[PDB]
Amino acid sequence: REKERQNRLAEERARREEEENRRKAEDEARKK
Repeated sequence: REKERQNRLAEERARREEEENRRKAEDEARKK
């Protein structure tokens, strides 16, 4: 159960991270 929880939280973190990455990408694109 602990590993399930930790992995779920970890994928949530990674998904938020890729959200911010594509976000900064589209920001730079607007700068272009």
